[PDB]
Amino acid sequence: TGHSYEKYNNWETIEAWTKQVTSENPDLISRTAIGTTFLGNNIYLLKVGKPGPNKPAIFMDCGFHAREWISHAFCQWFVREAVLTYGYESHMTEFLNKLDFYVLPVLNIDGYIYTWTKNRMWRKTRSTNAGTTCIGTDPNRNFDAGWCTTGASTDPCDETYCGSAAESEKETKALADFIRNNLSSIKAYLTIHSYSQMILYPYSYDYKLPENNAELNNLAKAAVKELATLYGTKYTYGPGATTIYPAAGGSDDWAYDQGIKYSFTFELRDKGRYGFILPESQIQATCEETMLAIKYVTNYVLGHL
Ligand SMILES: N=C(N)NCCC[C@@H](CS)C(=O)O
Ligand SMILES: [Zn+2]
Repeated sequence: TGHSYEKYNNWETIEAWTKQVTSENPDLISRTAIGTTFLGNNIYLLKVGKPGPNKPAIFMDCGFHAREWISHAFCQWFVREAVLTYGYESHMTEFLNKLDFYVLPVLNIDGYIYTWTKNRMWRKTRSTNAGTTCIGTDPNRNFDAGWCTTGASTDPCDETYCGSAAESEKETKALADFIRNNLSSIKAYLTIHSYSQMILYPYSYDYKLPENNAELNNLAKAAVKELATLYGTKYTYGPGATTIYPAAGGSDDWAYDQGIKYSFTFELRDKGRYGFILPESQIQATCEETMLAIKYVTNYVLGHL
């Protein structure tokens, strides 16, 4: 149960960490719970930044999908960076002074626990479905964004089950509720996944392009260029539908249609050699190169308020 930033931490460890990282950095981090999972675990959200009046924000979550462990790991890496370098690195000091970073460590907690206890390749939530023994809904097929129209299944037994309705899951409802209650401050939405090495932007539920697809393409292009500067990691980018595959009900598409103009989905390492079982030995390298990308986007948004 001892936390490590170069190891994958189980939920009890991550929860302890949310509490300890908050208590040690009261001037930079505040922790709240935005809801509970189907199984009663607390959905924590850390608010990172120097508190001030009416601050704009960037919202980032990890752990939508249970088996994408490098995702969870990144949210934690991000937080330590914020606090070790505030006051020393000009950009991060500038980011933290100017905006508030909403970091949601793990969205799908019940599923994360399941990958640690029974099935390592579990992806969905762990809720029950009526009329079947099959368990779970794909949280990224559960948002109101052309809900269940494409790239989603209506069968609970499938890995891409879209749910009984949009926001049927307490976790997606909770996340959606928080974003809706904070539209005014939230300027960018970032949702961390794995794997494939890509940076996607709207839309995935459709082949139609967002109004600012030109900017998002340039932004994404610059961010991947940035990421590649550390270890040469090659990422592709573009609108989801055409870049990865069409898939309805994703949070990135939903957030974008809420008014949040900078909405990106990051698909971290690797390209399929280890897939979801990305070794711990790649945690720092992955997190380090990903920081550059997130920071690039952060500077851009700040400079485009
Ligand atoms: N498809 C959307 N809406 N956004 C990009 C996410 C693709 C993928 C992540 S594991 C998935 O959720 O299947
Ligand atoms: Zn995913």
